[PDB]
Amino acid sequence: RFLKVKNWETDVVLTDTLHLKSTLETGCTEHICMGSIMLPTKDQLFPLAKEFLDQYYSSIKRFGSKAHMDRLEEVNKEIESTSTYQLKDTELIYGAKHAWRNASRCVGRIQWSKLQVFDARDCTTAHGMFNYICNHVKYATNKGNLRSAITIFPQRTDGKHDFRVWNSQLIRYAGYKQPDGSTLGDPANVQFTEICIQQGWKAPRGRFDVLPLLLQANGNDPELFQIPPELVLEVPIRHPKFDWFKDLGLKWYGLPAVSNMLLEIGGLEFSACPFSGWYMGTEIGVRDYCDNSRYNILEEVAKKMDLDMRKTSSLWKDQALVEINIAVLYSFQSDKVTIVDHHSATESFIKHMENEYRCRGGCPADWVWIVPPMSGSITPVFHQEMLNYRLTPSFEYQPDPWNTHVW
Amino acid sequence: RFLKVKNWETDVVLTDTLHLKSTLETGCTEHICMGSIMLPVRTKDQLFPLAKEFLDQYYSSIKRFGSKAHMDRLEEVNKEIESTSTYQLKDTELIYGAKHAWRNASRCVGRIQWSKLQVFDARDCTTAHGMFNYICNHVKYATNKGNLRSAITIFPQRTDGKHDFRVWNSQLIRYAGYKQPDGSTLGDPANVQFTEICIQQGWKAPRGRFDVLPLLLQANGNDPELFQIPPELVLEVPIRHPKFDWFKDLGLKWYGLPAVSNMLLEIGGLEFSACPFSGWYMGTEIGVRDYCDNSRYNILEEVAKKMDLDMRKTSSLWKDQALVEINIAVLYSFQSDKVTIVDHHSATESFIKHMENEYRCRGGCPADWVWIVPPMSGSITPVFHQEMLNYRLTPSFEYQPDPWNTHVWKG
Ligand code: HEM
Ligand code: HEM
Ligand SMILES: Cc1cc(N)nc(CCc2cncc(CCc3cc(C)cc(N)n3)c2)c1
Ligand SMILES: Cc1cc(N)nc(CCc2cncc(CCc3cc(C)cc(N)n3)c2)c1
Ligand SMILES: Cc1cc(N)nc(CCc2cncc(CCc3cc(C)cc(N)n3)c2)c1
Ligand SMILES: Cc1cc(N)nc(CCc2cncc(CCc3cc(C)cc(N)n3)c2)c1
Ligand SMILES: [Cl-]
Ligand SMILES: [Cl-]
Ligand SMILES: [Zn+2]
Ligand SMILES: [Zn+2]
Ligand SMILES: [Zn+2]
Repeated sequence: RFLKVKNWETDVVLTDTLHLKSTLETGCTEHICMGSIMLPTKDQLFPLAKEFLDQYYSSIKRFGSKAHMDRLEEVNKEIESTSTYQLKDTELIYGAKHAWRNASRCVGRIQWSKLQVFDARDCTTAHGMFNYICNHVKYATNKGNLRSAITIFPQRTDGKHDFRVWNSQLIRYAGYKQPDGSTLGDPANVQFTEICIQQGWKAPRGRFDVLPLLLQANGNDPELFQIPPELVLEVPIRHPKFDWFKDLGLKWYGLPAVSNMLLEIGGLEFSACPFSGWYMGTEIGVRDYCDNSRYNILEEVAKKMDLDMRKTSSLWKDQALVEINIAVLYSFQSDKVTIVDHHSATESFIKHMENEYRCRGGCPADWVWIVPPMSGSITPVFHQEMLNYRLTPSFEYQPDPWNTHVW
Repeated sequence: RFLKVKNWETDVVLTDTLHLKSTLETGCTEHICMGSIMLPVRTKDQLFPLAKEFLDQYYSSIKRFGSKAHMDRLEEVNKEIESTSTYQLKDTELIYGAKHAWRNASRCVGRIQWSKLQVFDARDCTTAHGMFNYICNHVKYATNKGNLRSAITIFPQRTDGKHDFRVWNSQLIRYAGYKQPDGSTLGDPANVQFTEICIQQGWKAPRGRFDVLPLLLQANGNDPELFQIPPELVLEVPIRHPKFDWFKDLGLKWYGLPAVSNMLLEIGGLEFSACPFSGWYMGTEIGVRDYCDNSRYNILEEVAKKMDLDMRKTSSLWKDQALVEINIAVLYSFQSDKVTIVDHHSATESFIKHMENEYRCRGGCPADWVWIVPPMSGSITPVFHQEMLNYRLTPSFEYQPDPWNTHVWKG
């Protein structure tokens, strides 16, 4: 089963064979495409473990070897006895790197093999989780020279003793509903902020308040911890040409760190596995600042620019959007904090995709997420056909724990 | 059976039931999504079910389902197919069918307009000369001195597949492209292959940057024939910028009338291989796609040079800055010349209102996010955070391969 993908700018055609190794289901059918939908026992466990160990032993050119058979033997016995198994450190590192390699929504995967993996499987308490996370934040931040990292807490057992980070990202800003009816801070985080306050957090009640961590160890009720302020690197936003831009009082944090996803390796499930990289500029300047449901700053910026806001066809929104994104990139670069613009990032992804087709037989990719949220067609991913399918090991979305947890 | 779609900016949730009427396949499976793949004679047996499905839909839309007239029409079509292997649509059914192919076109952001379509019935056409006259009349009507009106012209349907009507042009109005011995291209690189065919057939090429191509028209399966659209029927707009006086000296212009001529219209199992249709432009089609695609006019560098932007590093966003100014110029120029055009903000806002109305009155609105989201400033338009469901309803417009690959040359 050879599927062709074409690039419409270059006419280059690539052949995908990797999709034949896909296992999980997409949500699409022959009758309906759901490509734009955001959320589309012992017996079960051994085939999953075997599938993974086969791929691992193949990667180190030891497939069918004594060491391969012996390990498969070992894992089988462990599952039959304990209803589960433990990954070797080599297997854990390989699995985490491949989960990133397989993440079809990630434009940054050229970097996949350079991931620092912190093994936190010996963690037993919420205070232990906090220490691990602080060390991750410090290592990853590296005074502005950011380094990709993942920290992996103990795997799910019976499902009643899950480790979870309640926060969606390790560093994010609070949001507060006002008597005015408006929102102060980040509207994305109003609900989580309320939970934090209810659990005892003393909120500063400002526009950019770094949220505390709510950490759940061993299925216990989550506990609150504040990340040491001096470990949270932030960048004030200014513009190279517009002196007034600084007076908007905008800032953002340097470290993008996802903490709400589930890492599946060899059928084992790691429900707390925070990971971090560095930002693409549009993530801050387009998504976080300009989404209507977020800080929604387009109107204020346009006003300061003296643009004709009376008609849409003046393209005042597009003009202000460009300037905000110029300011984001300028500010991070001036403060020596790693950032990538959308042109550079997409160029790198195409090179990565070409590498993956030649060395691996394909690269699953979700065009809806890969194409940047501004200036899509002038980047080299827009005219690139992509095939989206699910490979394991993988990162999977999991719902907010406050919808499931029983106190 | 219900599917839900969510808008991630507004939290508005809609419910689709219309997908139940979908027939044809998407290209996707349970194991693979092909959502970003651009390209993912019937027998008596298969035709009557297709005819019946269409006629049932038509008579339902006029509130005459199950009426004597409905039953009589089914009988009449049944007997026509069994006797002649095909059938003819009534004028009313043709109009309904063409409007619905547009309503159903999942890649079209302009569908709020679907019920306002002028249908020109050209099923009595027999020759390429006849096709040319119908096409000129379509261009003149649709252009309407700048007050653009949507229109479609429908030529005779397929019979045995050996007698097809085809417009060989991909669009009625488009510019020539010429590859030079040094490997550079003059004009529009999208049209080099078609231009060579025109020259080979006898066109005398001006060899400039914006030469309107001749029509190459195939009637009744015969070899195609060349015709020049009268220049006075081809409305064009020189591109200038409201603040930058040097913009005009880039020498840019574009034509006012976007008119697709290469698609197949399917109505009730019948196939109309020549059915040119036209509307009016969304600004980004010209300013982003036609001007800025690397494989097209590719003007970004030249514009950025004249703006004196910092072009040493991509992080200055020089390309983004130049792109906005080009698109401002396109909208300004069309508006100044009183030629209908819509900006991407207005167009997407109207589409979302159309979509919500369709969910309420029809139970759905199939839409292809990849094409619906504009090629610049996507996330600041209301379509970006809208979940969509893509599925195929008939009547429909389908892509067909370029006829120069398939045509049997008679001589
Ligand atoms: C090294 C720099 C990195 C860059 C520039 C980057 C870039 C991005 C971007 C731009 C997105 C989508 C955000 C949006 O569309 O608004 C994304 C998503 C994602 N990335 Fe990366 N990435 C990086 C590192 C990582 C790392 C280290 C991992 C895991 C080890 C990872 C895994 C993921 C996953 C799982 C998603 C989807 C997240 C979700 O579903 O919410 N990426 N990436
Ligand atoms: C009236 C104003 C109209 C506007 C503003 C408009 C807008 C557009 C746009 C922007 C595209 C996609 C182009 C791109 O992604 O670069 C498109 C595609 C399309 N539209 Fe419309 N449209 C209009 C009228 C029409 C009419 C009259 C019809 C047919 C009766 C039609 C049927 C289609 C079809 C079939 C496609 C897909 C074409 C393909 O696959 O090549 N549209 N429309
Ligand atoms: C409903 C829903 C589903 C889903 N799968 N993801 C989300 C969150 C999407 C999301 C929002 N902001 C931020 C991110 C993280 C993206 C990200 C992650 C990393 C590691 C690096 C980098 N530069 N960027 C992801 C929401
Ligand atoms: C839980 C939740 C609720 C809510 N109302 N919104 C969100 C954020 C939704 C969201 C908005 N913009 C951007 C993203 C990132 C993912 C993303 C999505 C799409 C469609 C394109 C693209 N390039 N990237 C996510 C999350
Ligand atoms: C390989 C391929 C497949 C496919 N389905 N379409 C194409 C052509 C895409 C395409 C390119 N330029 C222009 C259009 C026309 C879109 C269009 C059509 C109409 C009627 C009005 C309007 N404003 N815009 C379509 C190519
Ligand atoms: C026959 C043919 C060959 C070729 N190399 N390119 C083309 C045009 C491909 C093309 C390029 N940009 C734009 C389009 C329009 C359709 C389109 C495609 C996508 C991916 C997004 C979007 N918003 N709209 C089509 C056609
Ligand atoms: Cl966004
Ligand atoms: Cl484009
Ligand atoms: Zn799909
Ligand atoms: Zn967004
Ligand atoms: Zn393009």
